[PDB]
Amino acid sequence: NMAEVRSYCYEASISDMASDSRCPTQGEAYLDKQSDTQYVCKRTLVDRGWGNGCGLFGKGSLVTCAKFACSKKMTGKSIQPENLEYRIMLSVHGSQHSGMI
Amino acid sequence: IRCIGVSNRDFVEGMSGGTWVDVVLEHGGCVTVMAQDKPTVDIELVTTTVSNMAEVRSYCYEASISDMASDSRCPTQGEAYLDKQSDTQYVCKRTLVDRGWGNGCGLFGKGSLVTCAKFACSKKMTGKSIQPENLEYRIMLSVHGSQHSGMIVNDTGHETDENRAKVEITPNSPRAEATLGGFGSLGLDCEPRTGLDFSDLYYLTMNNKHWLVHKEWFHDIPLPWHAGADTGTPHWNNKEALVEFKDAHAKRQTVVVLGSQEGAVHTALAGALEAEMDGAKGRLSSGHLKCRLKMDKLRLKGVSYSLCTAAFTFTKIPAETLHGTVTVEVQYAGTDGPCKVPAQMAVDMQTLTPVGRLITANPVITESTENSKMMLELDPPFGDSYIVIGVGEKKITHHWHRS
Amino acid sequence: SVLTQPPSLSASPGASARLPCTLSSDLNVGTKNMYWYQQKPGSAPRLFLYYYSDSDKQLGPGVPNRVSGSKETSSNTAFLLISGLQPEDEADYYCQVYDNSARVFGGGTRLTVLGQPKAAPSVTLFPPSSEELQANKATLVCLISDFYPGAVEVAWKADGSAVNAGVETTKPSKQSNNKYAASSYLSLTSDQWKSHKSYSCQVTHEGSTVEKTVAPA
Amino acid sequence: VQLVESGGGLVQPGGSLRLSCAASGFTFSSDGMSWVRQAPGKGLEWVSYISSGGATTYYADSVKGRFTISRDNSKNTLSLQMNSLRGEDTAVYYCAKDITAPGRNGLDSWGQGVVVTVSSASTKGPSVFPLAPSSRSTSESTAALGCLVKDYFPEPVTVSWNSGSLTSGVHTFPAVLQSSGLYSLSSVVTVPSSSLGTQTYVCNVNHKPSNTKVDKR
Repeated sequence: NMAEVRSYCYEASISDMASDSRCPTQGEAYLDKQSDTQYVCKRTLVDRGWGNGCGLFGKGSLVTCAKFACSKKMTGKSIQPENLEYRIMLSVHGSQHSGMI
Repeated sequence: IRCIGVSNRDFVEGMSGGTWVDVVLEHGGCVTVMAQDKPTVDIELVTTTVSNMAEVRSYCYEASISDMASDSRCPTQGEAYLDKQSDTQYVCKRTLVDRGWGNGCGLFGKGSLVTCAKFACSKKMTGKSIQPENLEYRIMLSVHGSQHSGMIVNDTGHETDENRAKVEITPNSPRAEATLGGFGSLGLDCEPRTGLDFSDLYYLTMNNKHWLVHKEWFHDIPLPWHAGADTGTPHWNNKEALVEFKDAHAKRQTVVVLGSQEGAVHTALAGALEAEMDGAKGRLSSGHLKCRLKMDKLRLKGVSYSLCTAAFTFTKIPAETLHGTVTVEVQYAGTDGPCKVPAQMAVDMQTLTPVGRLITANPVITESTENSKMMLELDPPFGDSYIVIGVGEKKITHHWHRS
Repeated sequence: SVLTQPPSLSASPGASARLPCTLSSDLNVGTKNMYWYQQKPGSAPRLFLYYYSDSDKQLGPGVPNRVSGSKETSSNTAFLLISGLQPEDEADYYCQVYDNSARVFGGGTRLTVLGQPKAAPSVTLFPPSSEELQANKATLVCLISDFYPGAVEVAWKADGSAVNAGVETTKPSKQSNNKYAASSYLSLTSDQWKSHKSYSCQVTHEGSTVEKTVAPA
Repeated sequence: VQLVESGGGLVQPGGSLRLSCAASGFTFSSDGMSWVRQAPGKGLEWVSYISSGGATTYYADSVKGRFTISRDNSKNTLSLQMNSLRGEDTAVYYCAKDITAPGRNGLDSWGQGVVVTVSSASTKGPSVFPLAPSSRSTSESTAALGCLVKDYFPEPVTVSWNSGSLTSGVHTFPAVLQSSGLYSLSSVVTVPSSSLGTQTYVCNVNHKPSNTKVDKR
């Protein structure tokens, strides 16, 4: 009676890695795919200053994303209770010879 | 002029009179050395590379099977046999299966069954030696005084720039000395004993990544292995670690690979210090470089300049760093250049005496005409101060807060 | 953040149209969602194409298959592509990007499907008369007519050095014989008008400049 | 999908207008909305955005502190409050769905827009100045003369020449809209150069909204 319940991915592929960075006091970093369902992202605060081509010495906002693709997946499905099926075999002696084993 | 803005900064002051300074060099942190008469160099360890590592042992973490075959024998007819059961490339297993008139044999008992399969590795890891005597540290040096903002990230043309220097240190050559053009020369003698921890620590390469691994744990990795480097179809040992024989009927037994152990080892290496390479040079990320440097022949550049005459103007307000030190950048509206930049401390009235030390000693400009920019850095005293730049008229004064 | 498009482009039916949109180095074209909007005269803009890549796209409602998009990272440029051009595709087209609460539109490309072979602009330039010079004003009018695709740049000059004051030019306007016309105006004073020996109107159309001059004499 | 704007008209500098848009054909309360303006003859520029629930609003730097965007999800109406209006704000204002999708945004549907005119005058007559030839132009006697119609408020202006007698070679051009809120216009005739000393040129300007008639020599 097998109804699929939930599937897990155990091997994946990554593609289209990109990052967007912001100087301090210029707000939050932004990528157009950061709100995409198929993309995985992470925001962080990096050190920025004159070495990085920025006017002030402070914590800059950095977001990076990439597209996630599942390569191989496993599936957990439902066992409907009260929906089993046993199979039994019965064999009778006397007339039979062991070719019937 | 590097290191300005680095979180792990060390403002160690040098002993006045003769160049006798010791510094601990961390891999994520740079150190500003400041001398009584000198340029106040910035120095940083950028790369520590291990060279010419020899392969110790290789492990297979995902494999493939081919030529699966089985041979069976009835009870009391001896041992089963396949021609490839003694082959170095095949994995095998002998068992005792139940046999009887249902399986086409005369007696009821345990029959011999053997099953073999050719082993082939698909992806392999490799652990290599280190040998402390074969290290290579790379050190960058840049001096203060006359370097603009654009010289905070720049490494091209430093052989000609007197201000930057590149130095390489080896165990066979602990002493080194950098050429600094018109600034003279700076010597450097340096040796740790923690390149890695004392006669241990193989170098492990797998899955296009390179990590660092202890000896005993690497020796007891329960995966197929062969000792030396690569040779045509190397002979694997303990191949049963990645193949398993199951559910032996009479005359046939199934065999399967376990699957990739990438995630298994990656979770197992969680916790140690590791670092990457490209290419054929093992770049590590760890410090503890105990150095001792002499700036005896490290001469100056600008004692003979005159004071500024024109006006200054802030392009960036004084900004405090993590360590209480402050950087300031100004414009210079004069053709008086080249000349010395008048910088002074807190006191600012009739007959006043500067309190606090300047890190960018002897600030000068090299550009004459007309509106040049220049960077300088000050460590104001425990207290509070006014930064006064300029002289007499058209001075620039700013109050500060060493909070 | 600046989006740069050419002011005008033209082609014949059956063509593969190619409309660029340069992204300033502020952003990077490869990571941008591209929204193209089509606006025909007398109507509102309509969403023409959404494009992130060949695998992430959507044509506007009622927009044929011939419309496509692309990018090139080397020049930081986005492209709108129209295979097999048709007269109905003649319109104004604007690229657009989102950037952290900012919606940035390009200058807009005016695409012209040719149906009336290329025609050069006909210009005539006027000086100030006597009635207006009395009461101290002096305005020169430059009038341009009968030119194919409706995009001309006008440049004003006086004694050789480009003028940058008192200039207002009408937008191109479709005239009787399905061609375009416009007019540029140079407003000066009476002494400003006499100060220079000669003024000149320079109308440029498809890399070819026509030049008319006037003298106070 | 239907986006119908209203609430526009003529306002004077420092005044205020309040635009309204009724939406239908889709679940209005589930989509973000935006206003977009387009000045006469120029491109598009975003004005303001509001989210589906109304918690987040964004404004262009040229509009910040002066405009306010509102929603009534029960009535399916989008509002744009404009205060302290200046002459820059004269444009057509478009209401548009500013959607949010998985990894996708855009102005999917637009209204046809409403006209907003900011100007200080309400009725003003023009000042007419002639455009004498004063240059020969040597194109087989193509002397060209005209008249400038400067700074008038209500757009309708009709120009004749010599009381309708002169019709060949007449070219009256569409008017301009300057940032001051007024219109300017000119009309020109091509005339044989041999008749400049025989034929008197007279231009007949009619501006009914101010009930003014000018005949300029």
